[PDB]
Amino acid sequence: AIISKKRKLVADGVFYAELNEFFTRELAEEGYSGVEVRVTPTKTEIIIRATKVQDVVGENGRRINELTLLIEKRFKYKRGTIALYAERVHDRGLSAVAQAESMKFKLLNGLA
Amino acid sequence: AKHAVVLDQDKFDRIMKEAPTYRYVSVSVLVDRFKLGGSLARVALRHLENEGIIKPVSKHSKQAIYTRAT
Amino acid sequence: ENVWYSHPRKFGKGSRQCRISGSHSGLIRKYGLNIDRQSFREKANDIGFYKYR
Amino acid sequence: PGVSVRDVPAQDFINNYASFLQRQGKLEVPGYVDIVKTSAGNELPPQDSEGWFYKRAASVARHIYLRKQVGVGKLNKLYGGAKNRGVRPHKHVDASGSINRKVLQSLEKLGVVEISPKGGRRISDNGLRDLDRIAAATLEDEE
Amino acid sequence: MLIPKEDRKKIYQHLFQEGVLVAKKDFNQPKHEEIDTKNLFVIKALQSLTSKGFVKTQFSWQYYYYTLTEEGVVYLREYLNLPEHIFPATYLAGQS
Amino acid sequence: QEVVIHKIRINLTSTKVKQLENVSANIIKNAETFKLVKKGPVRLPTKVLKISTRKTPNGEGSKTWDTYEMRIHKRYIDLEAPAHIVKRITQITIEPGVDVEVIIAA
Amino acid sequence: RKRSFKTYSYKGVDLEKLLEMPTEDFVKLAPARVRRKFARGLSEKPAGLMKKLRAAKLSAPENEKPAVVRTHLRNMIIVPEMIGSVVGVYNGKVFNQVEIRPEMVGHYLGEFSITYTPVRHGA
Amino acid sequence: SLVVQEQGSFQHILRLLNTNVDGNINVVYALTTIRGVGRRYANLVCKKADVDLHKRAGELTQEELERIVQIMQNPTHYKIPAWFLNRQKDVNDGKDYHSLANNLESKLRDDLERLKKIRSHRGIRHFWGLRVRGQHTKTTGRRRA
RNA sequence: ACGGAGCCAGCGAGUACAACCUUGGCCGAGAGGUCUGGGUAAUCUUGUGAAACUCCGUCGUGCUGGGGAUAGAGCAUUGUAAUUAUUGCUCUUCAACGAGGAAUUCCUAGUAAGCGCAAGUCAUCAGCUUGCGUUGAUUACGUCCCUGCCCUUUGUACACACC
Ligand SMILES: [Mg+2]
Ligand SMILES: [Mg+2]
Ligand SMILES: [Mg+2]
Ligand SMILES: [Mg+2]
Repeated sequence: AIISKKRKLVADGVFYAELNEFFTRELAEEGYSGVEVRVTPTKTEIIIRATKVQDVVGENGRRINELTLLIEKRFKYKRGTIALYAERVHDRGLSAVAQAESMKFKLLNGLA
Repeated sequence: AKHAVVLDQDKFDRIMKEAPTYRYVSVSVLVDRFKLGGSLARVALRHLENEGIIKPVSKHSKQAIYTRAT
Repeated sequence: ENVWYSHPRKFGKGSRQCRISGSHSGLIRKYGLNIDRQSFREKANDIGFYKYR
Repeated sequence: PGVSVRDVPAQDFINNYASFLQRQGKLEVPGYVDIVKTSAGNELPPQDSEGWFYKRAASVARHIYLRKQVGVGKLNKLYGGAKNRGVRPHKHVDASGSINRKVLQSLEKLGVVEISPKGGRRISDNGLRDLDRIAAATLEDEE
Repeated sequence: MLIPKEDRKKIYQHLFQEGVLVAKKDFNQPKHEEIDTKNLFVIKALQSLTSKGFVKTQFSWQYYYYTLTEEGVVYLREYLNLPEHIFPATYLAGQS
Repeated sequence: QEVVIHKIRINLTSTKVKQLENVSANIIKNAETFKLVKKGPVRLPTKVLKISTRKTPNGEGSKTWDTYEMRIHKRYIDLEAPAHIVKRITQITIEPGVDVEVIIAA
Repeated sequence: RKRSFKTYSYKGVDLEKLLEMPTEDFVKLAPARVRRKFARGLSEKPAGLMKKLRAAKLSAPENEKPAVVRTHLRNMIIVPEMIGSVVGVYNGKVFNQVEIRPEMVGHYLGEFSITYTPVRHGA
Repeated sequence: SLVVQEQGSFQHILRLLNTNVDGNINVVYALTTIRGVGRRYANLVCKKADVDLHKRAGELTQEELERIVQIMQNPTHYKIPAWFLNRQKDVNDGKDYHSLANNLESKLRDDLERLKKIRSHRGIRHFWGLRVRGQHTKTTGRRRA
């Protein structure tokens, strides 16, 4: 950075696709669905949609503040420019991935 | 080889006598009279446009057609 | 700890690893992906790459 | 009326320019004449051999007239072509590097070519005069 | 595992400031980012931790991810010293 | 008091078109309210990124291919306007996804 | 009698100079392949082997052969410093014995060993 | 340019360098017929003679042939850059040289011997009568010498 | 075919923590060096003035200047390392092959066929490949003759289903 426009946007898409697959593996218990990464000047809003939102947040900055620092150490960033917001899903049934991880758990746990 | 490549003064004279009053004149049609080879005919075509005698129709490289001066 | 544990692997197949699996076979380096085409093929829609024509 | 360079076709122009150069004989010699390939793919050197280079520099002159600022490589690339590379298929490679440079260096001393800014070479005052006269001379031969 | 113990103490210390660690899956690497040790030795150390309680481990995209649990925070305090009201990433520094 | 025009170029490059075109419409509408001399939303050629790939993992069966490609929409909104009015138009008119960016140096 | 047959050699003159011309003149007096190698960084190519070749010549019985200097580095070229000494060119299996002569001047060690056993049935 | 006037018939072959210079045709391509000369070398030689390449040159002057032959023998004396040659860089520390006739085929057979003496990966493959320059004959060319 | 001369594309792709594309100038027959730039790219490379083409000449239907394989030697370049030629270039070697039997592939329009470019893999290698543009026909515009498939009726001691 500065890099070419065509290489930055592919590295952004990668970055997102790395993050996406991390939060699939890391937030399995929380019932994660998908990320919505906004990149404005200074701050970047990494919004994460999940079912159990209280579990993603933890106890007022605990799991999200672990993960923000992890993202900084992966991709060289500083504190302040990255900011996590864990929101609820507008109707969980409509989202496929939420149901996928529910079906994942129901099988893992023990059910017909 | 099929011969008809050798250059001589006797062959030089026959070409000049075989020049005037000839409809088709080209590299092929000279060689069709068992004459001097392709280029030697092509050179012989070049001499026949020195001072008239045979006048041109086409001008192309290999497609070089000429006709007698009417 | 031992001295000679490294051939000069600046270039070629052995140097260029992928981001995901760690593979030296069918490696997309175009647009600096550094991804084995099979993981790319999985996540292509995530990385912005869509099938149009 | 108004006389111009383009009205004469490029084939007859370069021949008239070549003869014009042979009349002076002050275009200069490079030092590799007929000990030279011309294009890096070309099994046989120039067939005309003696002369030849006068047709070459005439060609570079008229190309530099038509274009804004032509250098060496762009001439090489233009004048290059197809390698009979073997049982493999053909490829494009740029023509001999130096010869085109010796064409340009010689044209600079005569006063055909002038050095241009940014990158390459353009046309002189006295270069444009000979171009137009040679154009006028070939038009008289057609008429 | 055969670690010069000074290098191990630096890794623990560096772990406790962050409360987090982003190690590569890159053995034969001469030195780690931030810490002045080989990457392999950091991974051996974070392998040694994961086994005896602690330390929540992932292995995605050639990057290991290690967060310290409640019992992980207790044992790192025991190794180093620092008694109470300290860094990690369990709570914020001030306002951020 | 200042009125010092630095000549600022705005860079809009993105995948999504209907966002980008709406973003580009929003900046020119702000320029119309603030009433500035500006060149309109210039539209540069779309750099299409073509990753050719065989569909298979194994390299067996028929030899099928997928052109996994990426659309890119490179745009420009050149301003003949001061530094302070650019600081305003950077603060507002920010949408998600589209890469807003400023050159600032003529 | 004066000249023994003809000079066993690289490009011109006789042997007497070959044996005392170290590397630098021998590089200048060679094909492009050897010059390019010397132009690039030399580290561990002439380090351990040449000392053994020099130690082999010093500790020899005189008239008879020196000790066989076994070589992984078959990529080395025959410089004239160690003509006469036998060398074991490594083919994966067997340090295969090659005799360095005054005619093997500026050729690789590898090209005098052959890894595969050549083909039979019909030549 | 000019058709052959005057009696003509000045010898069809024409021997040169213990080899057959073909009558009529051309100097360049009569030179190619000689064992050791090619098209680009022979065109280089014709420049030094100052004979027209358009002419057939089986009706050559004898002094012109003696120039040509001397140009074949001596590269360095005449204006030949000396890496336009058949052989270059050979024996101990000295000079480049080449041949173009019976002298060259003998020189090739001497260099083939030199290869056989050194027993190189090239020279070993010449003994077999096989494929020197690492070319695969798994499929291609099932007849051979 | 070989010389010159004319000389018109499109897809592309390309480095700042590296070593990318690399014009312009000098050296070198080349390959390729070197200084210097411009370019993180409708900006510079790049009109990528690519090839086949078009013009004027050389040879004329001879294993010929067609055809380039095999070879020898050198001169370059990549890389730590090139012999089991990495590739390029130089000169030399001039082999087979005068349109290919039985067979069978692909194809209905900017297509086929020709031509080259291009990225992909890549430090270095293009006969490869996914794209691209140039030149641009022939011949249907049908049929079930073959091949395959599909239904439908029929038969079936089959249902792991004609292995
Ligand atoms: Mg050809
Ligand atoms: Mg461009
Ligand atoms: Mg031949
Ligand atoms: Mg089928």
